[PDB]
Amino acid sequence: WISPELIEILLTILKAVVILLVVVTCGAFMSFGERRLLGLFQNRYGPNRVGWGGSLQLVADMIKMFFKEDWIPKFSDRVIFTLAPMIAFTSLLLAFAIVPVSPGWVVADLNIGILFFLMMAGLAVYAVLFAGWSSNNKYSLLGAMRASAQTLSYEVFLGLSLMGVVAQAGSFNMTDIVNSQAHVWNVIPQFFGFITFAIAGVAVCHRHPFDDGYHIEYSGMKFGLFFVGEYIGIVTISALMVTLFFGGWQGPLLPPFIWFALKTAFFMMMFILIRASLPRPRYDQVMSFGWKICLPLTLINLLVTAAVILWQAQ
Amino acid sequence: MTITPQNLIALLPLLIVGLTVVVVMLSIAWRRNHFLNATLSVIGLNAALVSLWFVGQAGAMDVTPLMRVDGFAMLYTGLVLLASLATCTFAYPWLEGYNDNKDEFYLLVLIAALGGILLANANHLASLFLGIELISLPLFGLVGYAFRQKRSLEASIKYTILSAAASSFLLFGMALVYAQSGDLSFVALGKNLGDGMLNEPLLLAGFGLMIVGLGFKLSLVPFHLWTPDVYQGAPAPVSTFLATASKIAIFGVVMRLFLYAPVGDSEAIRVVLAIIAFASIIFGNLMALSQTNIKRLLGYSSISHLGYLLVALIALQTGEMSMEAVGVYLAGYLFSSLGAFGVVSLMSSPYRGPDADSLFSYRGLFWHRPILAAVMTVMMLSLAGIPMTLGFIGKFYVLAVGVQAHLWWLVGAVVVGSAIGLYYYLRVAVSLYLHAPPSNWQYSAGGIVVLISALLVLVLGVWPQPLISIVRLAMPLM
Amino acid sequence: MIPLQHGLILAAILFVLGLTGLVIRRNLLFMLIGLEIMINASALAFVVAGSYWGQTDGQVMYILAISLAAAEASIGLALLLQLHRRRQNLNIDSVSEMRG
Amino acid sequence: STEVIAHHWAFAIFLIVAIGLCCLMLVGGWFLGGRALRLSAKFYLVAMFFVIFDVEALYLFAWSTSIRESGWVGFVEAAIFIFVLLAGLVYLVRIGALDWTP
Amino acid sequence: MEFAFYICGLIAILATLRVITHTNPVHALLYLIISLLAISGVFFSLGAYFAGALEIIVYAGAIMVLFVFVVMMLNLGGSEIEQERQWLKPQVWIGPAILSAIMLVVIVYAILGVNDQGIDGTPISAKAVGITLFGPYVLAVELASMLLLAGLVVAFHVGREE
Amino acid sequence: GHPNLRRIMMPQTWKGHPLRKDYPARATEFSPFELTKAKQDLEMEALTFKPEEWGMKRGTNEDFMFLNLGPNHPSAHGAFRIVLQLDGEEIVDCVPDIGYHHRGAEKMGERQSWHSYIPYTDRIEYLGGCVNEMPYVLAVEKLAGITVPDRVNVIRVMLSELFRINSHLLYISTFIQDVGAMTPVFFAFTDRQKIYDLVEAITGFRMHPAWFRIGGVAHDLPRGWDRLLREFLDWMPKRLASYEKAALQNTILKGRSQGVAAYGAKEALEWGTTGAGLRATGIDFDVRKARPYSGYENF
Ligand SMILES: CCCCCCCCCCCCCCCCCC(=O)OC[C@H](COP(=O)(O)OCCN)OC(=O)CCCCCCCCCCCCCCCCC
Ligand SMILES: CCCCCCCCCCCCCCCCCC(=O)OC[C@H](COP(=O)(O)OCCN)OC(=O)CCCCCCCCCCCCCCCCC
Ligand SMILES: CCCCCCCCCCCCCCCCCC(=O)OC[C@H](COP(=O)(O)OCCN)OC(=O)CCCCCCCCCCCCCCCCC
Ligand SMILES: CCCCCCCCCCCCCCCCCC(=O)OC[C@H](COP(=O)(O)OCCN)OC(=O)CCCCCCCCCCCCCCCCC
Ligand SMILES: CCCCCCCCCCCCCCCCCC(=O)OC[C@H](COP(=O)(O)OCCN)OC(=O)CCCCCCCCCCCCCCCCC
Ligand SMILES: CCCCCCCCCCCCCCCCCC(=O)OC[C@H](COP(=O)(O)OCCN)OC(=O)CCCCCCCCCCCCCCCCC
Ligand SMILES: CCCCCCCCCCCCCCCCCCCC
Ligand SMILES: CCCCCCCCCCCCCCCCCCCC
Ligand SMILES: CCCCCCCCCCCCCCCCCCCC
Repeated sequence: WISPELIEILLTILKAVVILLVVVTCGAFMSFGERRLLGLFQNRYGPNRVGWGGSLQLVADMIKMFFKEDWIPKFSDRVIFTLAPMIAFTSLLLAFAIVPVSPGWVVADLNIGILFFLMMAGLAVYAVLFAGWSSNNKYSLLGAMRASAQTLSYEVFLGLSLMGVVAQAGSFNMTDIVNSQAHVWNVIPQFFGFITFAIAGVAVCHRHPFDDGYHIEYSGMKFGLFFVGEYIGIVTISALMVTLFFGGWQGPLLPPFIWFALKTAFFMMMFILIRASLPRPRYDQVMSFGWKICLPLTLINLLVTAAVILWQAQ
Repeated sequence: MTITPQNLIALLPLLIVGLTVVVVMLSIAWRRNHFLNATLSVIGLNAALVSLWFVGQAGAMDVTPLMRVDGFAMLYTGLVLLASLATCTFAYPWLEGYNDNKDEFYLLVLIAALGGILLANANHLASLFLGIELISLPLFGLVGYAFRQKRSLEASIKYTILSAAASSFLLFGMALVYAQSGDLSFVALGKNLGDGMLNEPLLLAGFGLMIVGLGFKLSLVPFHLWTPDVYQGAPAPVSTFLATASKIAIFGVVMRLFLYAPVGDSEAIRVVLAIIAFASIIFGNLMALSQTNIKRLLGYSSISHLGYLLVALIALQTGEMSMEAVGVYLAGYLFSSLGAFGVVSLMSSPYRGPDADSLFSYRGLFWHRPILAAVMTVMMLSLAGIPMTLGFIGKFYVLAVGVQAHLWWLVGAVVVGSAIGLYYYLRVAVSLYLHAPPSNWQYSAGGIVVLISALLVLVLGVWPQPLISIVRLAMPLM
Repeated sequence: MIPLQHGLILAAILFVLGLTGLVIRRNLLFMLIGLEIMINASALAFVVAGSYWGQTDGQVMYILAISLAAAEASIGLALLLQLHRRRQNLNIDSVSEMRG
Repeated sequence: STEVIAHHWAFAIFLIVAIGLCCLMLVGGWFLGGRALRLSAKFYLVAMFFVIFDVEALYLFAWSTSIRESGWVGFVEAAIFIFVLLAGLVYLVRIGALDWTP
Repeated sequence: MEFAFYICGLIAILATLRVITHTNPVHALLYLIISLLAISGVFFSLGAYFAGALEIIVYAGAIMVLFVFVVMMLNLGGSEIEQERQWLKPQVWIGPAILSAIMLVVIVYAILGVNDQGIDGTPISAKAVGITLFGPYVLAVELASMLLLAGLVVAFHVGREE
Repeated sequence: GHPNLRRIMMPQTWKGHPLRKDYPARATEFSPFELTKAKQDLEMEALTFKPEEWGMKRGTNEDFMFLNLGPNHPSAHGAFRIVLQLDGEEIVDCVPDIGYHHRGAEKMGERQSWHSYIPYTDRIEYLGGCVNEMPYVLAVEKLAGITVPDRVNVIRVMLSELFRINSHLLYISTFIQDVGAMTPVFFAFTDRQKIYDLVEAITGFRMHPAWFRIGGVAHDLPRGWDRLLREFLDWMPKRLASYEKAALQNTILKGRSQGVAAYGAKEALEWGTTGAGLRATGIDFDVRKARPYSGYENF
């Protein structure tokens, strides 16, 4: 069984497994880190007693949610009710599956790339829809329709915000996108694309300030699946933002994974700071902002990016 | 192939109608004004109609791998634009009584006219498909424009479901044809076959499924059962547009497809089309025998007249005057249907609410509306193919084309269907003169349109040579 | 090394399944669902034909097909909502008042 | 090539292990621990707007990956497409189609 | 490549057969989404990568979302749909199923008599599709924008509430 | 002539009238059967809802849905039901269901001595404390014919203003939290802790000091209170300016708050609106100036 091809195949599979495990662990520790960083932003400490510095707290909520009684509503659709947290977890996990965290460390070097990310987000809206419908609660159903209408209103320009970076790279591939940032990171030319992508990524992840609730019926381990999937989506959106707008792993002195992890941690911290800092706008205001401001901004940014690209191609 | 400025000159009515769509849309966004938006729509359609002159002096060219502009496309573009302008003219006094928004009617009419122009210029399966749906979907809106009315909602639902089904059939047939041939241009459908192997089963199956879709679109038997319901339920200007522009554009693109495709010379396709034409003529004439509703009667009339047109289409590969017959017949049928549906629209206008019936009651029309009764009896005599009317000149062209190609079964079908049509058309025409128990310039404009259609029908019925010379001047590429 | 006939057969199977669902279902919603199955099957047939010939034309026809599918779904669901508003049922056999 | 088949195997293992991990999490949650209004049409309108503008977005997606090959002619065509898109959006906003509050 | 093609095609066939015979609308839409994902896998096995990406992005990510949305707005509890099961009666479906089977046999007989060198599965990227789209298919793009505009106007005119 | 004369404190199926002199004040024997019966009415209220007992009309135009927002409210203002008649998102009509926090405080006023009732006066407006004690002890002093000395007036004014700042800090922080900004409530409760340090030093208690007396206060001021007051007075203004700049000048908060639920002077007058809601209409009516008490003229 000793052959270089099989050794390389096993090494690549092991690298993908390591990436998956580190991402799920980082999502759970991101829940713990949201509690700690909210404590830091609010002049307090957060959980710092369960283990050293509170580091064993996440294990305590994991044990609590595992050994909590598993409960499904009596007049609920069991398959759809169980299926919603599956989607909420797996959709943005599989969206992470295209992220290049280091040169040579990627799971899938697809030719579609951020198209696969858009595939995953368009599937991810079904978690909210299914959680609202299957719970057999009219408050949960109304909240799910409002949340899904908001996410459609921002998913309508998520891809168009990425299209300026795609146009500059000339490709959908993520390695080509981070290689086109070898001199200047895409946050400088695609700045309006960057802010529109930030707004769309926060809105489709159901984060503050885009957060009658469609999770009130969930409990035990399904609620934990919803939360861990939300934090995995935070990590995935931050890593995609780093790769598409901040050079990915490229940096002057540090190893490439150190630069990627530092930039992803910075945007993770900015997610927490955005929750701690901004008030919640009204629903109609949020959706009018999504439709009237951001979508024309993405279209005009794409037009100007194309004009600059074709003018610079002598 | 790229686009040149000369290609842009050949693109002129399409560009003008699309610009009119955008301009009318932005004018509705500025402020809802029925008169201004209707005026902008008719100004754009008239601009496209007069830009056909610059298209003619641009010459005949291939503008895209998809479009081909020639005299054929010019004639069908002019017919589609005339039908759209008449639809807007009939639509304004009807929409004067409409309580909800009226401006979207003209936007949908303009987009459907754009689809008709694309079908006039279509040289490709992609452009044929796109032109068909660009006609169909604004007609989904227009047929159910008065969706509060029960009949209009019924007609809208029926038309939408059946047209989506026919679109699926047409696209599946196009996909099978593309799988056989490897190119989607009209001239390459059957070009990879030789030594008498033109009847390839996959190409024939694909063309059969496209025949299903197009025969839905042309109200041909046995895809005809939607026609009286959708004609009756739709608003009367929408019925005018659906009778004239949609049928004319789809028949023109079918004419071009069967002219250019080498598989149009197939014997099996010819026999299937002969069966469809025979059944369409006989069934449409028979089913209108006992109709007291003028709209359902005109729908069955449309089935019969499209059967006669298909008879002219069958002799395309054999005779030389088949497309000239199609042009003359389509001009006459357009003017006759414009007059008949316009009299119906003028007598149904203004829109008197969704809860009040829009029944015609044509009996005794001469004693309060004598000019409209004269126009409608001229149209009834024209649709019967009676001499001194242009419909007779079209029927004469169809019969000459059939006799030239020795299509004797279709010739006998035309004669028998003409006798049955004579019965019910004369019944309507004489009911206009029996005894039974407006005031703005747009209504007068609609009356002027139907009166001009009647005058044209009579004058070209007794002197058809200018129309014949114009149609012979519109020669497509050999 | 996938036969073109196998892809066309799969597309035809999906097409006739969608047409059967369109015919046998009294609900307008299931009729729209069957229409979507039919147009998606036809678009798959175009994709198979384009992939056999190595041309982008199959995917371009797919793009036009799904543009039509999206707009037709929009219009059909609007008409279905209007029907549910003005009749409180989706029985398509009840929408039959014009005949003869 | 060995690299592409290794990456295909890694992607397959990624999807399999992610789905299996979530399934095992649900199974362990079930096994462990002891036991004991009419929606408005604006929702449809917003979802319909999303569908239509997402199809126009796919057209722009196809344009964006091949901008340099299409040249300035493709820029003019996409500018016409985007202008039609923006005119439709302006029309939707001005007639109150995109106003949630009346 | 072929193995994925046959499994995805079988999954699409079985899911569509589950769709057209189901009584619950949300379950039927879920099976339809599964069939669309399977058809996207079929597209990816044939090298049509942009087609598969748009199959998930638009067909299974926008159109089915609209269908699901409308089903929630109706609150379809199977009123006179589940309580009748008219399509499950053999006297109702035996006719249309025989008609569809006859049409399938005719189409398959036409299909089997065509030249077939096989599908190579060479990936046709979205770059080539966009080159063709804004080259030889420009008027298709602009009039497709007009078609989507018409669909928008029609659906807004019909689907208002007042 | 009353449009709907139903019970507003007690439930509808209550026998007798509690404030009558022959009604016994004390708690009755608890019965699990009555609790189960009232639970059954709670579960059957969603089914047997009649939209005419509550004073409404047109109980489902076939689109007017109904919503309930209680009686489990996760907020500091308490828990109470509002049943909403909705046209989409618009509130056509709404009646509030109150009495879920009825403590019988007036009836207890008839059951406690003049001195032993003061802790009950604390718990009327439980964010007010000494502010709640002040009108009761002033009215009892009017009954007793007592004029308190000036130092009593200044002490009671100081404690009233400390508790007014405490209540206003809670109100502003909870409003900012209700808008959506979750951070300033932590710092506002730190400022409340500074106030509570001074109040604990003076009265021995935080929220219900019960420190005012008929004729004065319970104790003298402890030695060193001025240091705590000076420390709080140095602490407060920069924190207040920081809250203003961080949340109250936020345009998202302004869009959530400006123009929402507006009324004028006539509407405030006809509904008995007092406090900041009345004075925001331009009507200058504060009791501390219009009808001065407790030596407020000397400030
Ligand atoms: C009221 C009606 C509506 C009015 C309009 C409202 C909307 C406005 C939207 C504006 C959008 C502007 C987008 C500008 C992008 C221009 C930069 C760009 O795309 O450059 C591309 C180029 C890299 O491409 P290339 O060189 O081809 O690389 C591959 C090599 N073959 O990149 C480079 O070579 C590097 C170029 C760097 C340029 C940096 C400066 C421009 C971008 C940052 C703008 C910051 C604006 C800050 C706020 C201003 C006030 C709002
Ligand atoms: C950017 C590229 C080029 C684009 C195309 C060229 C520019 C297009 C500009 C369009 C302007 C639209 C707005 C016009 C406003 C007119 C205002 C006015 O005078 O309104 C009077 C009247 C209003 O209606 P009424 O009810 O009668 O009012 C009674 C109260 N006085 O209304 C009337 O009586 C009707 C007045 C009609 C005036 C306009 C007539 C010409 C329209 C030309 C464009 C039409 C489409 C062209 C297509 C391409 C042709 C090559
Ligand atoms: C020498 C023989 C071989 C050559 C033949 C050449 C053709 C010309 C000579 C033969 C003509 C025969 C015509 C027979 C029917 C005459 C029309 C007629 O009777 O119309 C009146 C009748 C309506 O009156 P009524 O009976 O009151 O109806 C009650 C309904 N509420 O109307 C009706 O009931 C409906 C009428 C429908 C249309 C008339 C029938 C058309 C049949 C085909 C005509 C073409 C000839 C084909 C060969 C036929 C057999 C010879
Ligand atoms: C709860 C579970 C629900 C179902 C989950 C999914 C079911 C299947 C799970 C097993 C999958 C086994 C592995 C599948 C193949 C992986 C490799 C692959 O896709 O390779 C093909 C292609 C490679 O591209 P490349 O090689 O770079 O191209 C150059 C030419 N060689 O790459 C591509 O073409 C990439 C595009 C295809 C990627 C598909 C990924 C899964 C999509 C479905 C997600 C479903 C999410 C959960 C449910 C949502 C709600 C329904
Ligand atoms: C295992 C038995 C069945 C078990 C139950 C069903 C589980 C899901 C099975 C379907 C999806 C996985 C199919 C297996 C894919 C394995 C990878 C593979 O075959 O890759 C080949 C090919 C790679 O690309 P290519 O470049 O052509 O490769 C040639 C080598 N140079 O690959 C390709 O070109 C495309 C790869 C497949 C397409 C992407 C994934 C599609 C996922 C569809 C899910 C549909 C919904 C499933 C719902 C299940 C529950 C009901
Ligand atoms: C990894 C990716 C993510 C990483 C995290 C970093 C990015 C986070 C992005 C957060 C985006 C939040 C967007 C919130 C938009 C809210 C729009 C809205 O509805 O505003 C309403 C408000 C008032 O509206 P109006 O109609 O005027 O009502 C007045 C009636 N009296 O209108 C207004 O107040 C007008 C201004 C509205 C807001 C403009 C946009 C602000 C965006 C948030 C600040 C971002 C700053 C940069 C953060 C760091 C980024 C690296
Ligand atoms: C929040 C970041 C999540 C990252 C998930 C994937 C982690 C992969 C770790 C790979 C580590 C090795 C990378 C290659 C070597 C270069 C760096 C060496 C020093 C770490
Ligand atoms: C065959 C071509 C058309 C010929 C002319 C058809 C009739 C056109 C309208 C002329 C005016 C009709 C007036 C009829 C008056 C009838 C009065 C009857 C009194 C009993
Ligand atoms: C209330 C209205 C219900 C209408 C149901 C219509 C059902 C039609 C079923 C048709 C069945 C055809 C069976 C096959 C016939 C022979 C093969 C085709 C002709 C050669």
